[PDB]
Amino acid sequence: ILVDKVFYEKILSVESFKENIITQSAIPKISNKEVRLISSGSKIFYAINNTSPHSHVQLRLNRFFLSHIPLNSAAKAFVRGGSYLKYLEPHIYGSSYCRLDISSFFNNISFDDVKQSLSPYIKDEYLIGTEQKLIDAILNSVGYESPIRKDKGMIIPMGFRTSPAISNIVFRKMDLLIQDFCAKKGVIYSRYADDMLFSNPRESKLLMSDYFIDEISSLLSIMGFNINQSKYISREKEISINGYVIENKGGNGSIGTIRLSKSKLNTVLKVTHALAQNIPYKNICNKYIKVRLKEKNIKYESKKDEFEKKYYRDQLINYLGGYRSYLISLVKFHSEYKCVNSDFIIQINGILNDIQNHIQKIKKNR
Amino acid sequence: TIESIRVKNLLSFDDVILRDFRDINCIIGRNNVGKSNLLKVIRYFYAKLENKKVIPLDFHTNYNAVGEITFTFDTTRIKKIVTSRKNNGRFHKHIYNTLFKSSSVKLNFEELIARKNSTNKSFFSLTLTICKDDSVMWSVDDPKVRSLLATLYPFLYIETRHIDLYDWNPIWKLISNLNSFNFDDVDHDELVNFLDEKISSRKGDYKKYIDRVVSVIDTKPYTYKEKVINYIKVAIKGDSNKFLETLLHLLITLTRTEFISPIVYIDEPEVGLHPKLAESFVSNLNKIYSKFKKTSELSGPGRYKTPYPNIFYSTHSPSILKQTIKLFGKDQQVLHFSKKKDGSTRVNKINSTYSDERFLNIFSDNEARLFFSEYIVFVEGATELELFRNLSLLNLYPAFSLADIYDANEVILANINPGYSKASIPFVIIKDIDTLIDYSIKTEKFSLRPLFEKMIKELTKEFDYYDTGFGRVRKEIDLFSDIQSSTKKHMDSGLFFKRFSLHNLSSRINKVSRKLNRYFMTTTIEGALINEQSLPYFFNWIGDVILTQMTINNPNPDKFIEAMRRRYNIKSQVVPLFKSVFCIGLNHPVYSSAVDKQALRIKLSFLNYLKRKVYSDFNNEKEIVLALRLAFGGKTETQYTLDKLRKDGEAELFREKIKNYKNNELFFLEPQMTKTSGWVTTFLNYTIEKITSEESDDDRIRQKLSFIFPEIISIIEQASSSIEAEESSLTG
Amino acid sequence: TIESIRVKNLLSFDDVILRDFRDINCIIGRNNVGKSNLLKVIRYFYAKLENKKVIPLDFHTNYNAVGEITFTFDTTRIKKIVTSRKNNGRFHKHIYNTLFKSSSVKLNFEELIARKNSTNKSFFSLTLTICKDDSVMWSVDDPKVRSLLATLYPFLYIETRHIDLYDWNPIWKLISNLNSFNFDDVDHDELVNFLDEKISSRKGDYKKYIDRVVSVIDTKPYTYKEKVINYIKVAIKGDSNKFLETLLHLLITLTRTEFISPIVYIDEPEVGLHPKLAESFVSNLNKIYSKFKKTSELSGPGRYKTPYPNIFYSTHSPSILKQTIKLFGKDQQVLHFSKKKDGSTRVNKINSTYSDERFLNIFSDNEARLFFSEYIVFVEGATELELFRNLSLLNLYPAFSLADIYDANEVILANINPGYSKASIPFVIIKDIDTLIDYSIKTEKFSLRPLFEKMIKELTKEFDYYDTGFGRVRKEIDLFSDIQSSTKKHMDSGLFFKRFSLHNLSSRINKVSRKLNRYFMTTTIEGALINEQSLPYFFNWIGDVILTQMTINNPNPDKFIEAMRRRYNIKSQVVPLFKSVFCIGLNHPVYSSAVDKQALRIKLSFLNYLKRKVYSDFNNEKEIVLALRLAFGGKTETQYTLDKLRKDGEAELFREKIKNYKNNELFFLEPQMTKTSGWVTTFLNYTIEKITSEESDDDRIRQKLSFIFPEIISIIEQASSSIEAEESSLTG
Amino acid sequence: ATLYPFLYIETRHIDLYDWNPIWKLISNLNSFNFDDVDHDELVNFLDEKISSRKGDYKKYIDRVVSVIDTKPYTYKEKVINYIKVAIKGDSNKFLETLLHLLITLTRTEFISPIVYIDEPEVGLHPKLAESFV
DNA sequence: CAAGACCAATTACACTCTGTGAGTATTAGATGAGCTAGTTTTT
Repeated sequence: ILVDKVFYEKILSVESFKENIITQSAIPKISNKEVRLISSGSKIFYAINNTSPHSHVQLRLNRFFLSHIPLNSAAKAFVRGGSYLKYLEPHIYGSSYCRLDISSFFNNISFDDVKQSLSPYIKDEYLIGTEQKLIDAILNSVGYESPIRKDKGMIIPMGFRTSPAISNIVFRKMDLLIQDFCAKKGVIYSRYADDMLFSNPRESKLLMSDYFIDEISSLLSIMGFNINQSKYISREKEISINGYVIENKGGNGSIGTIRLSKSKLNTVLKVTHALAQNIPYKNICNKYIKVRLKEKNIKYESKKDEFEKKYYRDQLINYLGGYRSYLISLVKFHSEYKCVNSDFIIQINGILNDIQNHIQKIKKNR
Repeated sequence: TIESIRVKNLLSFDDVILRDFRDINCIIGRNNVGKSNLLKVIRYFYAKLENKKVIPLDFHTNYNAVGEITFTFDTTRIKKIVTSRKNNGRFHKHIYNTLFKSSSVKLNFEELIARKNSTNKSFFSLTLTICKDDSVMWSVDDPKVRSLLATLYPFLYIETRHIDLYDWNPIWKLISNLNSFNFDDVDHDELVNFLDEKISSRKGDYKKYIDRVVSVIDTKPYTYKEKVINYIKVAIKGDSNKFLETLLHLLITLTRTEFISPIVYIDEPEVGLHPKLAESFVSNLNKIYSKFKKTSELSGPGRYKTPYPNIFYSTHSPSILKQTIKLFGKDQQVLHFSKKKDGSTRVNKINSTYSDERFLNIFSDNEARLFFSEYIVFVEGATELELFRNLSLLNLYPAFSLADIYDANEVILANINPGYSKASIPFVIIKDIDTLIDYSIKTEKFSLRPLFEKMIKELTKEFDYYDTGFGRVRKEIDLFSDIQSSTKKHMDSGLFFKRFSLHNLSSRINKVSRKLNRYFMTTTIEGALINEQSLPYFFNWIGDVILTQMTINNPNPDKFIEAMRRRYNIKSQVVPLFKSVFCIGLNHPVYSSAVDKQALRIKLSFLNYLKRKVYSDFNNEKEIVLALRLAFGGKTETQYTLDKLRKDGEAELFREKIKNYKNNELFFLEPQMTKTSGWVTTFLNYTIEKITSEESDDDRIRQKLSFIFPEIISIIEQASSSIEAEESSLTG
Repeated sequence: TIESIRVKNLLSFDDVILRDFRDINCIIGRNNVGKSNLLKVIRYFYAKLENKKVIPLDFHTNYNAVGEITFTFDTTRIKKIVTSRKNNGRFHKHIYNTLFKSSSVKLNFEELIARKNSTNKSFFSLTLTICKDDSVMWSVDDPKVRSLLATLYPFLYIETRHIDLYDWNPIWKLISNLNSFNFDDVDHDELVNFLDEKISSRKGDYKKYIDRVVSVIDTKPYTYKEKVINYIKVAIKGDSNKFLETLLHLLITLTRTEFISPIVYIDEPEVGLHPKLAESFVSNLNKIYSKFKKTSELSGPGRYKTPYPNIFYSTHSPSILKQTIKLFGKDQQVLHFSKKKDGSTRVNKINSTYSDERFLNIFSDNEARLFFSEYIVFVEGATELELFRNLSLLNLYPAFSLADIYDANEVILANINPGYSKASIPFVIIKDIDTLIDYSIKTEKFSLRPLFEKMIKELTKEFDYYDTGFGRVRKEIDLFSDIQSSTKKHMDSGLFFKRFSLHNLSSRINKVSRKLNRYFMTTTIEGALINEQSLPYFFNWIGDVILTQMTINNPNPDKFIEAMRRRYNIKSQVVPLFKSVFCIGLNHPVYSSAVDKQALRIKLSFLNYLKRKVYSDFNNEKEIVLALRLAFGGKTETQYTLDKLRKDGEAELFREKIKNYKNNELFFLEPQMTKTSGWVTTFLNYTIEKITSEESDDDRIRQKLSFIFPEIISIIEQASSSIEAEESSLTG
Repeated sequence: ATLYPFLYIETRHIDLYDWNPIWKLISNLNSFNFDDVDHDELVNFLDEKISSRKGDYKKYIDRVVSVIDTKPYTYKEKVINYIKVAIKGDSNKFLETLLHLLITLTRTEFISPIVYIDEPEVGLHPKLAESFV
């Protein structure tokens, strides 16, 4: 699609950035006080204020603009219809597996690459007089100057709602290059965010060789992306990715299988066992479900209290329903693609039956 | 025996996977481009299997550098054949040296012991990747494997629209490939000597002629295929629909003592064929399919247990599909292609197996027509068939004509199971409120039918977390549960409701059941036609009858009219005179000017008298609507019919009035006061003609129709919106 | 335009005549050779009209020295156009001189010419004679008449199966032949100068370029056709089903302002088309047909009263036929070709105009399938549809599988009117004996129904003479008239006849009505299914239903069975135990060996108990059959059902026995005692399977079926005999 | 490709019912701009000069176009149609005309094509081949 | 560290010279309430 001035007049800035358009006012950038800087580990998440024009502009961009730009089929994340199961599905046909991760994927995306990627889809015309164009007006609502990273340019925040679509759009040249390189050598390539999974069906040591890593690094160096050696995994006939086990016994066309290890399902089994042992709900959610009431309970306004029991009923029901949704998403993926172990299927059927029984018990108790 | 065909980023396929293939797989749909692209993909894959220089297929989008075609073969029969000890043959060893060799030598002495239980199935996957630089490579880098796969599972394409009768290339190819005889042991010299001995005026006369002919036409030696073709031609005594049927029979017969499993694709088998010819073709295919089948008690020579080759059809004729469903049964499937919103072919399996034998046996052209549809409206009743197939109404709405109206009860709906094919063939089930709730005058209480309780149970969203917006469903379910109270007072001898309104309940039920593709009307089908706003037009319709369908019986009209006037009073005895003068007659003779004026005056007087009597006997101006509704087999707001009211002994005075009008005043309309009498068609035609005469623009006509018929026009507009929402998908 | 086409002694036509051509003509039939030969005849006639050297057509038989092709043209509109004083152009005078001048000089102007100026129509007959020496003779000995007829009533043939999308020659030819503009007034030099002035600077460069091009090429000058085609191509902004629709639309649009009335013949308009596409094609044709109609009050700009060109369709699809019927009505006809006994093409008209608007709107694929049929079996009831469409029964009778069964009442039969096309489509109407004779229990009376009286009136040999071959028709009619009496008193409380037999009366009625294509059954279809000979098979079916229908309601079978045995007696209280243990269920779980043995013993005991009770309750092995018939909505020999007996009040004890059996003994079979319950299909399938298991050869199976089912096998064999007697004609 | 085009002429398998190379050369080898010319004025003039009253031919063309649903001509097709209208004309003669046209067109342009003629003497008298050369 | 491999999509001859691709040369019922929020991946 192509976005001209009139499109931005009443679609992406219908009400928010309207007063600036009429009164010959350049659209401002994002101020420091307009964002929060939350922390989790050694990671910084930029949270934009909900009541802000930039948030509305980002929502309209993600609904109308950043939803029609073509992407690469290897991008299985942040795309309507993409999923982790679809990210792991194509590798069932391979015998050798390799996993790579791009280090600081969102922080290493140069703003010039984003500008050059979004230029073909935005008309190169001035918006607010002969002061500001239309491309930079769109970009001002996407990026943010990070005080932590000094004056190194407009770094794409890791918490903005427009970040995933922009990342997938800008990582299309690299996706095409890597896909072509793997096609020339018979390697199946799939990317989820910044995890790249490569599968080789043939009996070769290409994925375990340093040449493959060197080629991937050389390709990624075009746009300035590196890969950390901490989580480089090269294995044969079996690979575990965050509990998802892909296993192929090998051959000349044998079909692999995808299952989930007991480590992935350990928490739900512990919860079900605790429910079987009639453990009180006080310590089944503050230990297993890592959900707990804060000290500032009942907003420091009510006096009835007693909300702890109903909270520990509600949140437990929600957790059981969500994990049930996860398991039945797995079984529907199996029905659609037929790449899941039968014993794992019967095991998750039994677990689903147990979860349904426990949900019925909890709802009867309330 | 393929089990999976996957196409990614080629032609019109983004990611399309085909599975659960059967013997008589049939392909239908308006997206002929999709069928052509699938056939091109299959032909390209099988050409690249045999190493033929062909143009690579185009990508669906250029933002992908890879185009994949994945074929999965069920190598279970072949593995069992080659694994057995008593199969020490060169070809058997060749098969168990390239396919089932890499997966056996690399395993220990435990894995294979679980593969001899005669219960597991073996799959062989082969992937063709087309790169951006027009370079094609395979998952397995062994041409022997590809050649063996092509030989074991060949692909045959038969085109009937462009078929040459003189050339029998597929027949001779099948004969040469499918044989169990070695022709290398035949001595050409011995055969020539035998021929010479057969025709010999002297010893050694044909030999010199043969030598001279060979010398004067000396060319390249015959190949094995040419030799076997010539031997078959001299061995046999003989060289559109008949050609294809013979080819299919030959292929089926040959594939009875061979482990080769061919794949047959036939495009448009019914071009230039009578429907009986297509039905006979499918019947002959089923006969040859069943003749070579042995099941338990069925045994003896001539019957085999060899799996049948997969046959693919591309048919636009409902006859072939109907016969395939009726005869084959569980050994067939129907694949609908259609398209997507952005433009991309889909493949969905349409329900073709029915658990009811009666439905399968009485399966007809309408049921096969439902599969060649883009929107099906399921109705219970022939009156709805009359109303929604009215030609005079469809021309004003050139979007509901694309929808097909089907009369089906609950059993037929369950057999068809439209929910299985929902994204391919959108459907709406139109029913009445009486199928959900029921009312009793003697016990003044609502009751819930099992259908409504089943729908509620289906809509109970248990085993669910908390999400925004999905909070009022539980409240609606609770309200639909608690409306079962007995507090509902009925006035007018149990005909109306004092405070309750079924309009709001019907609207709420429709709102909650929109997601289940069901629409429930407030009243019966006659309710939407006979309403208050339709009272004038309906009355005019009655007048039309009095002016059209009833003519003078006597051959001399003037004398009879004069005698009746001098004998019967024109004012007090007007009804007996009208009954004795006008009768039922299709012809409309033209009388004298005075006679015509007298007849018109009498008709106008009778119309005025009936209008005055109707307005005087009933005062509320609404009870007449209910009376007319119950006259034509309708229902009240209490969900009671005239017969049910008669059996329950309710509204005795109302039934007496209805009887008086039927047997005294509206006696000429008695034949039309029954269902399936065609009164709906006549009333709609007359109303539409009158509105067209009054209003000029078609938009005004549609607005007037919406005013007079709110529910019918609402349903039509909803169906039209549903069709136009997916117009770009269900259209070639 | 055209009235009659007569072919004598050419191709497959002996004395074939086609008449009564409408705006739309649909050609259907199983004899494609006849349609091809008719097309060849038309094309040869129109080629000889334009003086084209073509090979003469072959004679039907060489024992005839002459082959005639006769064409009659309705020269009424053109005669009125050329006769009018206002029109005095060169072409009008030429038309008057070459056609309407020879016939005018022979008629007196004072009287004959004045009389002929009325609503009467004028026709022009032209005959082409082919002799043995390949010589062509014409009725008119001047080429001018033939040339003017060719250029005034042109013939256009469109073949869709073999069509070129890149070729527009028919379209350009038609456009050039349908122009009323004189292109000779356009100056080439002025156009070239205008182009040169507005192409570039230095006026004259384009002129020099064109001069060089024409000096180098130097070909023959463009003809009028080429010049008008080029002018149209430049003037327009741009240039299978789409091409045909566009050509037809432009032809209809361009013929509104011209007196030329062409004849269009389209062969296979549905090749490679979805049924919806064919319906849309017919709908667009009807829309463009009705857009240019000016009749009655419909007037205004864009409306024309010119007659539409005749269009012929060679269709094998019911969709096109049904759309044509429903959309045109009186402006269409259906032609059936078939063959003769010795081999010769026929042309008959099948009824397509219906006086009932309800039938026209309801018209669907099932109704359109009757046109493409060789034998129709008309039945009243869905049970007969279930029986006659049974796949197992039709497998043993391949001949009856060629006949299609339609469910029609008397109104549908009257609308279809099968008697109009008897030779083209043979038919039989299967009805029950209660539509002829009426019986009452209260008063002994064999009343005659109006249908029977109508049949008697039709068979009354009034206005007739002697010399009747065989059959005392008058005696039979008299006996049928006097059968109305008060005899044949009741037996067993209005359930049988003391001495009267309905079998003989049914046989006599069938013998009389064989010529009426009507067959009347002795009893309803239930009586034909379950009779005194099929009781063992019905009992075996009941036993099989008991064995494989009910299961254990309790999840634990052994504990529940033990508890019920310890609670309920196994002999005296066997019925309560059976009711409380076995329940109807689709699933059939497998139990333990002891549980299975106990269940089998209980089922065998129940079967023995029911058999003993049936034998010891009813009198003989005749009341069981009547009881079972009335259970499944049947009739007795007095033409009474259970509902009618209840409304009357006869045979109260037998009704109580039936109620006791249904509510207590046979309660699992209660849901299957409805007409729309599918019990017929299940019973027929079980009987066929059992007979196949017992006997070996198919002839023995057919003999057993004839013994068990006399009436069904009799009617099937009669229909098969009729089909095989008239199979040569109704087969391509 | 557009500066050194390649042409192939097979005289043995040539067809006299089509002029594809000639029209291709005419469309590709031109120094004019068949874009200033507008369809409206062309039609208007044809209607004014054809017959009957004013606007009748324009209405005929409009009603033909509105019911045909055809994509507009490309530049090559449009210039081919214009040349066909502007001219008064439609084995050895065909080849000679093609070569003469190509030479005449290539005498005022910097495009230098390359022609390959296969079997220029099939079905020709020796005098005819000498006359061709 | 530093790196080859950096996506795809976005009918035409002006010129004085009418033939040439320079030469010049033209030329100018509004006031107690009172409430939570799924699994998993990226991270």
